[PDB]
Amino acid sequence: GVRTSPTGEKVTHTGQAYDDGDYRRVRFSDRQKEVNENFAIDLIAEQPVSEVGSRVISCDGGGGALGHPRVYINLDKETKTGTCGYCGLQFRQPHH
Amino acid sequence: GTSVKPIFSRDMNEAKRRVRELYRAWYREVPNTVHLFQLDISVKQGRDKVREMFMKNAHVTDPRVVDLLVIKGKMELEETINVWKQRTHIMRFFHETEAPRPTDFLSKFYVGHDP
Amino acid sequence: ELVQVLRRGLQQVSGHGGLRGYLRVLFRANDVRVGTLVGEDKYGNKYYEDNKQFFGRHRWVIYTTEMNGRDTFWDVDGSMVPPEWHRWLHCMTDDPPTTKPPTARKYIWTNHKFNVSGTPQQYVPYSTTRKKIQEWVPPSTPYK
Amino acid sequence: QLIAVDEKLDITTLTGVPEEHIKTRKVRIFVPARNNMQSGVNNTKKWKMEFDTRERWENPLMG
Amino acid sequence: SRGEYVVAKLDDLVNWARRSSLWPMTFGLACCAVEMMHMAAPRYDMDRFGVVFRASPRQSDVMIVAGTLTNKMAPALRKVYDQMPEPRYVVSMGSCANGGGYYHYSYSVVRGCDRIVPVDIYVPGCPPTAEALLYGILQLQRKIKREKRLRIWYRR
Amino acid sequence: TRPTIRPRNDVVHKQLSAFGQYVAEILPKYVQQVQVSCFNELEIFIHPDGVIPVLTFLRDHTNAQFKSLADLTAVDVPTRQNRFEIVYNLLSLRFNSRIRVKTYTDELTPIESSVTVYKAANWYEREIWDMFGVFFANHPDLRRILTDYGFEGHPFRKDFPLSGYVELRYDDEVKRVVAEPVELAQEFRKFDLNSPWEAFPAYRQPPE
Amino acid sequence: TYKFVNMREPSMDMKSVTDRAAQTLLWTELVRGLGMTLSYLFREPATINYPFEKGPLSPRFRGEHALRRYPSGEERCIACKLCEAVCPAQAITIEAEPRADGSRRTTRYDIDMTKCIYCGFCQEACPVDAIVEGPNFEFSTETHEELLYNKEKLLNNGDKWEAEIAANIQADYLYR
Amino acid sequence: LHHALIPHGKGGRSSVSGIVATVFGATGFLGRYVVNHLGRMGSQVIVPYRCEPYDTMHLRPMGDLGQIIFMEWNGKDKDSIRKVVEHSNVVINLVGREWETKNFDFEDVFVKIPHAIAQVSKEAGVEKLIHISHLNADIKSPSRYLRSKAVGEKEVRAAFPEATIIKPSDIFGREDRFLNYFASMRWFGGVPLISLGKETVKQPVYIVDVSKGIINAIKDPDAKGKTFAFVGPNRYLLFDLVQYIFAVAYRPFLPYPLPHFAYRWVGRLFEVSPFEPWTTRDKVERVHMSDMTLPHLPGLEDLGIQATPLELKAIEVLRRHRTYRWLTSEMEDVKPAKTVNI
Ligand SMILES: CCCCCCCCCCCCCCCCC[C@@H](O)O[C@H](CO[C@H](O)CCCCCCCCCCCCCCC)COP(=O)(O)OCC[N+](C)(C)C
Ligand SMILES: NC(=O)C1=CN([C@@H]2O[C@H](COP(=O)(O)OP(=O)(O)OC[C@H]3O[C@@H](n4cnc5c(N)ncnc54)[C@H](OP(=O)(O)O)[C@@H]3O)[C@@H](O)[C@H]2O)C=CC1
Ligand SMILES: COC1=C(OC)C(=O)C(CC=C(C)C)=C(C)C1=O
Ligand code: SF4
Ligand code: SF4
Ligand code: SF4
Ligand SMILES: [Zn+2]
Repeated sequence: GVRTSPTGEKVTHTGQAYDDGDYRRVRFSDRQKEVNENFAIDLIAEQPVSEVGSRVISCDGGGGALGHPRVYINLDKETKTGTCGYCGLQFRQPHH
Repeated sequence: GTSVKPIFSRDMNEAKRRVRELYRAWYREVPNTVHLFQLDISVKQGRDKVREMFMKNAHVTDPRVVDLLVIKGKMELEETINVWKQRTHIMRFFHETEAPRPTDFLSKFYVGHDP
Repeated sequence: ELVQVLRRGLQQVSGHGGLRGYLRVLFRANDVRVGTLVGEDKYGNKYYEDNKQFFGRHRWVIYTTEMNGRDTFWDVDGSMVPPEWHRWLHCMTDDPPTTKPPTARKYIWTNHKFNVSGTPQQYVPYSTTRKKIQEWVPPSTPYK
Repeated sequence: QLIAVDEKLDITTLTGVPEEHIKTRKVRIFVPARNNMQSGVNNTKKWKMEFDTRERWENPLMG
Repeated sequence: SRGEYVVAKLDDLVNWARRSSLWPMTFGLACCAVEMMHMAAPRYDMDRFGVVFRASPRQSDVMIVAGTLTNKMAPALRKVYDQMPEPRYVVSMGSCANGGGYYHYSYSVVRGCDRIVPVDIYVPGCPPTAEALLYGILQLQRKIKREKRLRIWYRR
Repeated sequence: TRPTIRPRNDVVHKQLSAFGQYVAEILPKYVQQVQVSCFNELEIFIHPDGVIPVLTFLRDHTNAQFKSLADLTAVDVPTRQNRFEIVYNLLSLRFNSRIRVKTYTDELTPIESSVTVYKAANWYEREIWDMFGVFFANHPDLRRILTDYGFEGHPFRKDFPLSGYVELRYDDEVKRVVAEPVELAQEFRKFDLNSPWEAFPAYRQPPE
Repeated sequence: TYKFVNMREPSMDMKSVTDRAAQTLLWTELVRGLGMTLSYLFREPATINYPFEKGPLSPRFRGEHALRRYPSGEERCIACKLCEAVCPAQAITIEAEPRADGSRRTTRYDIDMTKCIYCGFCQEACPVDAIVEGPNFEFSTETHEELLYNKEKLLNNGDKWEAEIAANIQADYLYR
Repeated sequence: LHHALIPHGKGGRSSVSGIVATVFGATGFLGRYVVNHLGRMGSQVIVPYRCEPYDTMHLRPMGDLGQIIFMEWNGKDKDSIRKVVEHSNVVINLVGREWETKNFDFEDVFVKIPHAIAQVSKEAGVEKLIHISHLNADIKSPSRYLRSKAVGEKEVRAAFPEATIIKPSDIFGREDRFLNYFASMRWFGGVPLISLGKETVKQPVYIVDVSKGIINAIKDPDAKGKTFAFVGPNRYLLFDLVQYIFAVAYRPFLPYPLPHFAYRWVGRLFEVSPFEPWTTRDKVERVHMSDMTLPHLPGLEDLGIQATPLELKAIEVLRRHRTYRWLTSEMEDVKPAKTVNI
């Protein structure tokens, strides 16, 4: 999700962009500013919400021992979704 | 009493005699150092630097400290005479590439926070 | 058995498509061995194997003559090998990417880039954090 | 035999420390306070000596 | 123009001769020189590329800084760099020579040989493999293929 | 207790204790303490004046014969009035045993050179002088061994900074290598790792 | 148990004395050494044709560093700073803050490659396999500044080498 | 003052000085010293170059990581100048060639290029400009070099009103074309001098003094539109200066008078060299021209610099020209020359 700045400089996922006044932009002359193209926030926002039939669900990130430590998520709040603190995947209970 | 043992000297007089002997050796050596290392300084500059190095710790009143200082001076003289030292080591005594650091309050206030 | 060796040399000449291909492979790679083709890249690199050779010479790559933007007829380097063929070529696995393809991901590069040091595409480092201390902005209107 | 010095101990000329980092420094002699996030007291048994905090600035490259 | 063509061809010839005959100094400091020797070993055979160690600095073209540069050593390294006739190239090999590495915060270590001499290529690793040093040498060759001395002289 | 715990040899422990008692009996003028660790290492604590007699006895006695100086070094403990601890590690080939001899000194008190007793000691003493500033009397040739020529200070002292006071670089105006005060692009980052909860009750100190 | 290396005694009969005289005067052992060199001349050399042929490596090989993602594209790194704590060269610098969606993510992840000793401690310490040493080893540069990696460079390396990194991890994680 | 440009540190290699300087002609005799003095205190230096990058390698250890940036430029291209000065708050012009090349004459290097640099720097927003001229810059000078110098300084002052102009006199140093030039003449046998060098007066200045004066003029807020003259402490007759030079190098001195026309003819012959000429007609003119006295201009002493006499720095330049027999002779052995002062 790269957007350009008024000076034409690409904006990183962290949000750092040099100001017009700043002299440090000279380091990119005749060269390029390295920016990763895959914003992880937009990618994780694209994942669908899982629906499960229990008050507590477990997430390990997938792949067993190739994921993150296994944690358990409470799903009692009806007007929200439980989010894994490692992976960012969302879970909920079937409503309406 | 304080029950302390010496290194070489018993009181300050013997220590001063050793200091004078070391000073004589360094003063004799300076012209040969200027010749062998191909220094662009004069012999007068070298002898002034030797005198300044000696005067840098003229305030010592402990004969043991003076004894150790004389031992270190002899070590440095042995390094210089045998050419273990290089031209850069000899010229480090003069600090030729260091910009002067001002000592009055106003300049220190202008440049930075250091006291 | 000398005639056998000489005939082997003549079939090495013939197996590179004739004298032109033989000389091209002799001047590009300094080697005229004929191997079995394992596969080809989308960049043009070709990969060969010959298990009768000893360990280290039993696999090799003939680099492409044109990668992303530069003429690589003479100027080649090991950084032109894509990661899957990189894993096969360094003998970290026995299965080539043709028989054993890697997992497909939306974020994996679809176009491999070689070492771009010394070019306008070279990486230039910079601080990725924002400003720490915000200054006070004086008012734009007079005071008297 | 002994020589019976009657001076005060002063080794500054032998330590090789520059003159600036002897006269302009102020050290603190204290027992560190317990970290308020934990109940353990094993880090408040000894005395500590540290120097005064000097200037730190941001590197133009890499920050 | 005819002069431009002539100087371009002469520059090509001189660059080819320089990069095909690269003689490094017989000079190593620490762990990284073992990998340098393994690069000279039969498996990689740097001599087959035209790369031959020579002991005298007056007969050397490249200096490979292979190992930690300490403060006691820096004047000697500078001295044997100065005694290399030009053109000369410097390759920095290993973390220690690159920026200090494991000893970057020591009181007796130069934080990178590029404070003492100008460096053409930096080879990363602790130590870089003999293959990585070979890659860096071939990269230096490709860099020598790119210089324009006679063309720039003609454009003056 | 069986699989993961290192085994303890009682027979060796008894032998080292008896030999320590033996050495302490023979040289009461210099021995201040004798200790045997639980992993079977014997230590002897002596007065600095007994460096030469004790080492000579341990080298030449028929029942000792520690003819090899394995290692000689110093340890700096700033909280002590005598700052420096001198450690001798000796090995006996005749009896297949090792021993450790310890003494102490401060910045201004020399220690007798042990070069006459052991040829190996000449370099070790030079390193102790270079790194810690301990002077050894009657040394054949005492001078710096490890530090750069003209280097000031003793870097192994606790007070000395890790990165030192000066750095080196090449200067084109003077066409030589110059020394200047250390400036660091990135400061070394100090970590506070010690746990506020005590680990080993067997080593707890009285609360004063 | 010990053996002697140089404790033999030559024979003193006429036959062996003349044998040794012929060795002295006709240079037999020197001929043997020449023969060994001649034998080596006719063997196949051990040289490979780099860069067209490469040296053998293993899945455990430690190369250039990279930062990895979950299959959804979300980053694995959660700014626990275990790699920064364990690094023996102090080559890793990390800053972090809550992301706009509340996630625990970094804003700075720098590795000084001229400080790194390539020990692989950071990838052992990582609890989510976010930081790894990838198989690449041909990344020499022409300037010092190109070896000071920031987060964008490491993420680009991860996206570039994931296809090989995942296969390498699959081949070794059962030993870890 | 743009927070990123606030000075920090103790003024060392890793400090921040607040200076972003573009140094044109940084690959020359004066440029290396200027870049070294800027990099000593942690300034961001931008080095435009036209030469082969091999010839800019010695400038690399002069700055910390990232503090020296190399970029290509063309003397006749305006966008190159724009690109290399888009981000600087100081611009220093050291461009100049002693001899006239086929593609660049004295007017090209002393008028057109300085004017383009000054105009682009003024347009881009550069606040400080340093321009180097000659002490003998004269509009009716017998040397085309000095006439072009005068025309260029006039045009630069027109284009950049707040520029600082510095006019040194015969800089001497290790890589100088002054002391070294005289030393080169010994191979032939005699030293040809016009009028035996008895009617020429020289006031040479040390290189480090000039570099320090430039650095101080950057940091001096009062030197905005000023014009300086950097000269040495002593004035010498040419004959005495060359005699002293030959005495310090321990070479036999054989001076003989050569008429002006004969010398000019000799200069013309040397000029045809496609490489750097050994001497030129212009060089002969400037060598046998007395140094002007401009007491109405501020000098080195008004920037805090005490000028270094030649008698304290000649050995560091001339010890290279000695034979092995005299290589170890010390500095206080060669009996300083007579100075025609006041
Ligand atoms: C008369 C005596 C004095 C003069 C002596 C001159 C000697 C004769 C010159 C010898 C010519 C041979 C050199 C060319 C061989 C290069 C082969 C080819 O590979 O070069 C390519 C292109 O070569 C260069 O681009 C140009 C080279 C030649 C330039 C023009 C020839 C000029 C000849 C004029 C001779 C006159 C001399 C001057 C007289 C005064 C680049 O490839 P390269 O990087 O290598 O290899 C990569 C390594 N791989 C293959 C393993 C992957
Ligand atoms: N030297 C002295 O005694 C005196 C010097 N000055 C002035 O000081 C300045 C430099 O002195 P010095 O350094 O000795 O002269 P140098 O010739 O030693 O340095 C010349 C610089 O100008 C650059 N340059 C020359 N022509 C061009 C061009 N056409 N396009 C781009 N760059 C060019 C050169 O770059 P490249 O290396 O690519 O040619 C080099 O960096 C000059 O302006 C000179 O007039 C003033 C009074 C006396
Ligand atoms: C045979 O040629 C070689 C040398 O010359 C004697 C070397 O010194 C070296 C370096 C190893 C020595 C011990 C300096 C190598 C690797 C080599 O191949
Ligand atoms: S970089 Fe690593 S392998 Fe090379 S010398 Fe330093 S510590 Fe040894
Ligand atoms: S490999 Fe070792 S030295 Fe390198 S970053 Fe990881 S922990 Fe630090
Ligand atoms: S890379 Fe791994 S160990 Fe390092 S901060 Fe991120 S999650 Fe923690
Ligand atoms: Zn999860």
